Amino acid sequence: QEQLQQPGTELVKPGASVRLSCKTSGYTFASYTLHWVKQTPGQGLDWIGAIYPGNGDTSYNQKFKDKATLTADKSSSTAYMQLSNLTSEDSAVYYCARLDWYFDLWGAGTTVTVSAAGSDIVLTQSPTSLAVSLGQRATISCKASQSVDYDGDSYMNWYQQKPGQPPRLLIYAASNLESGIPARFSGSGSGTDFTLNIHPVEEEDAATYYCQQNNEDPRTFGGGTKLEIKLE
Ligand SMILES: [Cl-]
Ligand SMILES: [Cl-]
Ligand SMILES: [Cl-]
Ligand SMILES: [Cl-]
Ligand code: NA
Ligand code: NA
Repeated sequence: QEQLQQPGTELVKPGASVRLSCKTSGYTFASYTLHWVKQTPGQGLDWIGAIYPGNGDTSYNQKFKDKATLTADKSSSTAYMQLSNLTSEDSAVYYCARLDWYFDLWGAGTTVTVSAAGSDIVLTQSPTSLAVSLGQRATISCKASQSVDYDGDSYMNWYQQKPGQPPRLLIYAASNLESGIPARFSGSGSGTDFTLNIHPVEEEDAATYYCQQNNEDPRTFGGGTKLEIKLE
């Protein structure tokens, strides 16, 4: 099976560098772009950059151009990201992933803990947390600052991250269920306004939900909505 394997944690000092690894297996490493993504509680997910392992070509989010360096080692099928000049602002989980919906695949993420005791499209999710009782409906809005449509298709996806699990694709192009996603999920919307619906909610559905656009570079994500079960 296709896997992207990342170390669990790195505990590091301010001002150091750290090298994160993403060991791939189960597919031809050289032939598919890999992306790196930063997650924090308050900013949700942030696209760092991408590398094509076949030739080593990279693209970076302007905001991470000085912070991140992406490389690839074809001999070990491993991609690497170095974070330089670490500060408290770099404490976060970092994932490697294939982000195009049709190739969706995520690593489990490396927690980097920086420890010293002493015109982009914006996506807004609403609500940012909610508790719903078993059997009831959850409805989550994602609104974009500009249109994410092209040729009648919406370049927006929803991701789910269940507790302790990697993120996964839930719905692609606004309204299509990814393979293996249960029918209780549905997605609607176009243009700037999108909605995820889940009904009837089950215990397995407790997770954080993120929307994402990939109409324009850089790809951007909403800040996340955490859904819990409201215990009766
Ligand atoms: Cl670049
Ligand atoms: Cl809200
Ligand atoms: Cl179902
Ligand atoms: Cl948000
Ligand atoms: Na390989
Ligand atoms: Na609102």
